[PDB]
Amino acid sequence: AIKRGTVIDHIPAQIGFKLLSLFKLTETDQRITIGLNLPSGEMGRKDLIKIENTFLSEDQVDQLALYAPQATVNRIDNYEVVGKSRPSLPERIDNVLVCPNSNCISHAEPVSSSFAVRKRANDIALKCKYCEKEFSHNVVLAN
Amino acid sequence: VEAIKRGTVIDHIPAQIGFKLLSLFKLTETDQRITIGLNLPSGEMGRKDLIKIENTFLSEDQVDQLALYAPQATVNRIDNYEVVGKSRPSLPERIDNVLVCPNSNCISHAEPVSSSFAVRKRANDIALKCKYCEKEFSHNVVLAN
Amino acid sequence: ANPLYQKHIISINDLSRDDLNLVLATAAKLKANPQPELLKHKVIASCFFEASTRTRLSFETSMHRLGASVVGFSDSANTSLGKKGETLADTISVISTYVDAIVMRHPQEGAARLATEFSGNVPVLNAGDGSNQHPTQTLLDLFTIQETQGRLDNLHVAMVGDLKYGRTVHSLTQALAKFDGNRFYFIAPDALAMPQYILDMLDEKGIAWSLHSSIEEVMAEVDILYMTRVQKERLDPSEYANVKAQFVLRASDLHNAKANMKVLHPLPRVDEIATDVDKTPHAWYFQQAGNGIFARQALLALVLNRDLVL
Amino acid sequence: ANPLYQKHIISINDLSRDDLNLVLATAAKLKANPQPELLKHKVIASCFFEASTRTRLSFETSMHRLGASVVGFSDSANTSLGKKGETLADTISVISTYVDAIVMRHPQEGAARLATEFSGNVPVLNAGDGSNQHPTQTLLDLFTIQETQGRLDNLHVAMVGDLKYGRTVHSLTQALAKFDGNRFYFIAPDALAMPQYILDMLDEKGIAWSLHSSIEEVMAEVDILYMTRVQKERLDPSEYANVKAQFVLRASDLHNAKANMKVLHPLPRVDEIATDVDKTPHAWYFQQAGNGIFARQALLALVLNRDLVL
Amino acid sequence: ANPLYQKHIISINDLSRDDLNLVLATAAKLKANPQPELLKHKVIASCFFEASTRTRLSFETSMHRLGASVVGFSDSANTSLGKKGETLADTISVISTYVDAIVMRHPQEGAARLATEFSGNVPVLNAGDGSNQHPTQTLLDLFTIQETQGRLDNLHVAMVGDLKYGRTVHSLTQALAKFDGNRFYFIAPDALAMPQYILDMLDEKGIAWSLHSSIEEVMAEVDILYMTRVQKERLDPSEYANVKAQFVLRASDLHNAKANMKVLHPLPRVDEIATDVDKTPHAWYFQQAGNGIFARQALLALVLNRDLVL
Ligand SMILES: Nc1ccn([C@@H]2O[C@H](COP(=O)(O)OP(=O)(O)OP(=O)(O)O)[C@@H](O)[C@H]2O)c(=O)n1
Ligand SMILES: Nc1ccn([C@@H]2O[C@H](COP(=O)(O)OP(=O)(O)OP(=O)(O)O)[C@@H](O)[C@H]2O)c(=O)n1
Ligand SMILES: O=C(O)C[C@H](NC(=O)CP(=O)(O)O)C(=O)O
Ligand SMILES: O=C(O)C[C@H](NC(=O)CP(=O)(O)O)C(=O)O
Ligand SMILES: O=C(O)C[C@H](NC(=O)CP(=O)(O)O)C(=O)O
Ligand SMILES: [Zn+2]
Ligand SMILES: [Zn+2]
Repeated sequence: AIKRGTVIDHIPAQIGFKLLSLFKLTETDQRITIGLNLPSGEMGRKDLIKIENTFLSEDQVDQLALYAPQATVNRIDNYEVVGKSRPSLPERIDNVLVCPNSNCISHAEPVSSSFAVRKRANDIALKCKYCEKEFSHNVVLAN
Repeated sequence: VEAIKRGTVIDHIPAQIGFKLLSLFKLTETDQRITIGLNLPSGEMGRKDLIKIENTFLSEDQVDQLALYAPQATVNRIDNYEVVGKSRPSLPERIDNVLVCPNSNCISHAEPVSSSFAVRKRANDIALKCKYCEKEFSHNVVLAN
Repeated sequence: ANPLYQKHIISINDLSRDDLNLVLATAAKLKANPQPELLKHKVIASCFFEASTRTRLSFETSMHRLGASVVGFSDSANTSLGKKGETLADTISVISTYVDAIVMRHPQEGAARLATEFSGNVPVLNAGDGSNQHPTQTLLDLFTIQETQGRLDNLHVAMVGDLKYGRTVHSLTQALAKFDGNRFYFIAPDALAMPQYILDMLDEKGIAWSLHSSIEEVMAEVDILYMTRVQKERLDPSEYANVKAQFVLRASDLHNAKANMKVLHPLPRVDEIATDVDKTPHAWYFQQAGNGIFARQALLALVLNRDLVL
Repeated sequence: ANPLYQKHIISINDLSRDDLNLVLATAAKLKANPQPELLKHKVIASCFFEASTRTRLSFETSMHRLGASVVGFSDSANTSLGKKGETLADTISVISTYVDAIVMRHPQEGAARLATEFSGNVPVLNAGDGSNQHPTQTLLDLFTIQETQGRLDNLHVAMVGDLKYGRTVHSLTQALAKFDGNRFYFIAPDALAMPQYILDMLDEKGIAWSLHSSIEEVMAEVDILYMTRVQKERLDPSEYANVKAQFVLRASDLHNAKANMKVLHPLPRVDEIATDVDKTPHAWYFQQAGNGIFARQALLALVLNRDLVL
Repeated sequence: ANPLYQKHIISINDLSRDDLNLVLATAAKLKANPQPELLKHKVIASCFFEASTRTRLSFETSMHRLGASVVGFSDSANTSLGKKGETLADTISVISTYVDAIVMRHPQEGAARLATEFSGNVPVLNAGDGSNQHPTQTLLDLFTIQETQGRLDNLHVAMVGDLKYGRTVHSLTQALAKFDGNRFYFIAPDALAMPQYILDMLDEKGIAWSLHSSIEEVMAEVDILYMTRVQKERLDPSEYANVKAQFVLRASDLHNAKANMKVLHPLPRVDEIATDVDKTPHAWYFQQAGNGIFARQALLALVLNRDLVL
């Protein structure tokens, strides 16, 4: 158990390591604990990331809803969970994604990528601000 | 961080190296239970990284590959909860597969072969000589895949 | 100020039915009663990074008919973007310090939208961005349909040819779907079908559409037969089997057409419309072209003037 | 079997002083007493993926002098690698089922080494791989230095021009460093300097070398002045300042040259050696080229014939 | 004289089962007991008007193994046909006054047949004519199927890839159809299907064949999986959707393959066979290529030497 910081729980197997990379989580001096392929009651196998004295940026929380929808973000102070929730899905995602339309202007020019995210069971939809094309987030994750 | 019954514990990894080891040698591409502590107190190093991989073992060669990033690490081999083997990485003769030759005109980039470099100590740095093009480089400028 | 004053005109998706009606009403008025000094003292940039005959020339003619001056280029090869490595962002950043509006066509999707991010208070009018949108084509298309049909609702509209890469039909379908009870017939090669996002839009609004492998299937039903060119400069080499027009309209295919049916085509045509069609009463693609003048004048007047009185 | 029987000949760095001496001893013997049928019933591939006059033609001539047949190509454009997208690996995999040895020159460093990994039991002889190695040049070079100087040790050797990209000097320096007491002068533009891996090797063996900015500085003490061409086809555009030869040798620069001194050049030369040098008694680059026959005959004999020649 | 003495070898459709068996019997004999002087005093033209690695080099190697000399060209660009406008007919008319046989590959179908009409008494051997025939590929293919399967009848043979333009499968299918009880599976994109004249021939002989959309469908029953390259240099632009290999064989697809099954490919391959197949025991395309020597030695011997070899 940790005193203060974040525990990202119920991460799908083979996703925990990806999160470490993308959110640059290990680029800190703060103590970190990681469990990969842990046994899970509701999931069977899970990944788990603990980061002391550290909280996810608003950006990272938004990005988490895409990569790991059913994951659990626990906020912790004085050894207690003072905040527990799945990451709130945003309607817009900037910077991190790459439009799969190869003739999109956003590849050649100094602008930040931007997608209108639309939760759409099953696959969540991403519409590019520039080319106006829409894609499954399964396809957009091919950055 | 918690003891394991069977597998490998890579202990005394320098800070900021643990993640590099996981990325480079693809240690997390498995279904075995892995446990990692980053920025743990050492009282020997100040700060250390620690990687535990269950039901998984590393040969002398695989252990030696670590020498380029964690030359003074300790690799513990574990069975029925006991440390049955401790070894320290020694510098390998070669580094294959994981690195990319920085010479753009090297044949290794266009053809179905695996990368390969001879390893040697130069002036307190590590020099890498490509098996194919025979050009030599500081290990710093030889990128990973 | 009028609802379009100082607005960017990028995508039909950003315009309402009332917006489109306003341009059409304004276009009808300017056609009936010219305003040669409406845009006096305006200088407008005409920036075409991609080939054009109708869109550039009608746009520039429109500017002159309203008394504005024109600067720009019909090719990017002699701009600093063409020879000195300049980004499009920077290009727009400087040109928008010179002019009162920017008309732009460009080979990539999104170029116009991007321009709006560097053009500050200077409005950008999208003359075509890759295979995405072509708003002013839709404006003159609507104007033409209205003129010949007396209405923009309860129409039977066939769109034929390259629907995938046809920015013309992307904009037109979205516009007609803002009106009531229109019905669509899509006649296209499988490889060049109307994109799914257009279809989904039609579904959400409860608009009827269907696919057909022949013009004759629907000739007797249609009020508007909208023909398109295969956009060969847009095709992936894998799609090269579709370079030739699959559907070829000839004068004899019109024998069972409704008397008041019009054949439209944003042009240029290659072979998808035979020249023997030109003399039939159904041919209206050149009159359609002509209407680009009044639609584009209308759009320019509304964007650059707070209020018009006519 | 002789030590070189069925061996790949890829890099001088792989050979010992004993190997080099064996080639030269065999060269002397075949020159004195030709053996026109030694490689009777061999068929050898001559595969050049970049330009050559001397290396390919002397190699092929040497094969014929020993009675072997020759198949291959002098450019890749009409191989299946050139037109159908085949890898070098598959190219070697099939050619190695036809022939008794493969001689190859290639524009990418490491190509010969790679070929050895697909050639099975068929020896690969490196006629040059990018800016890396040129072992048979070194063999004929050594033969020529030996002929003209009477020895291969305790020599003063200057190397001039493009040392960075000269596969010739990479191989020759490594080779001369295997003999005792040789001293090197490197005369090169800074951008085209002798690579560090070569310099390190010299240091490690305790061999003296120094850099010089002119030829005249060392003319009085050199036994061998090894001139080189700027390898313009290997230069990055960032290095185009050095395309023109920085050091031009003329007949008048030879005033203070030792009587025994020979001017060598692996060739082709551009202007780094003026034509007026040709008639001087120090000019030996054409003689050097002719020695390629004896060195290359010797190497083929040693690789393809199990017994030492007599 | 043996039945093939002085015969043109243009099309498998012109040869009988007996002819094919004669070549294979002769190939076996020469492989077991080489005859290095059999074609001593022959000079043979090797004339390639399109790219080749295997066919040209194995043919030339075979000529040298039998003691014949070789003249020719590996591309037409520096012939008088290439630069002075000469017809193929006049080219053959003069070359046939020099040499004892002509081996030719050409990008137009029917070129070898035409050559026979101008070559007088000089035999023409077709090394490939456009997308038509490739008889010597078929000979080495048959030799390889025989070596690995122990027979040429009652086999299950799948052919995969570009069947429309593969001269290889045109010739091989016609050849295998001359033996009894073989069954064919054709796995091809619809646009590149096996031509009707081949299918008709199978029907007429009562030979079973079927079309399949996957390799896995037939993997469990095939003795020979004959993979092919998409002949991109022969495709009409209308067929560019098929440039990329539609069927990719990997090591894992071989789980249910019979133990005796061999994977063949006339080569070069692009990606239709993954490199991981190379190490599996079913991979036999390099062995196949090496068999070209024995088949082509046999054919030259039979055509140029009146007696049967022993
Ligand atoms: N001081 C603490 C408290 C909690 N945790 C971690 O936070 C996660 C969730 O905390 P908790 O609500 O106490 O556990 P659960 O009841 O199992 O929550 P859930 O139902 O979401 O699994 C657990 O992995 C726990 O190890 C921690 O690392 N440090
Ligand atoms: N069943 C076990 C046994 C050991 N360990 C780990 O293996 C490492 C070394 O084991 P051990 O020799 O018992 O500890 P030390 O004496 O501290 O070894 P060293 O001096 O090399 O640090 C420690 O990180 C310990 O946590 C483990 O995870 N599970
Ligand atoms: O090019 C087409 O076929 C349709 C359409 N055509 C036009 O706008 C007419 P123009 O290119 O002559 O200005 C377009 O999208 O550019
Ligand atoms: O090209 C040079 O300058 C030196 C050297 N030259 C030769 O080998 C002579 P050639 O290219 O005519 O065979 C080489 O590395 O290729
Ligand atoms: O090209 C092919 O894919 C098959 C076949 N290939 C060969 O004959 C081998 P090569 O072209 O190297 O002589 C051909 O028809 O030319
Ligand atoms: Zn986009
Ligand atoms: Zn390299």
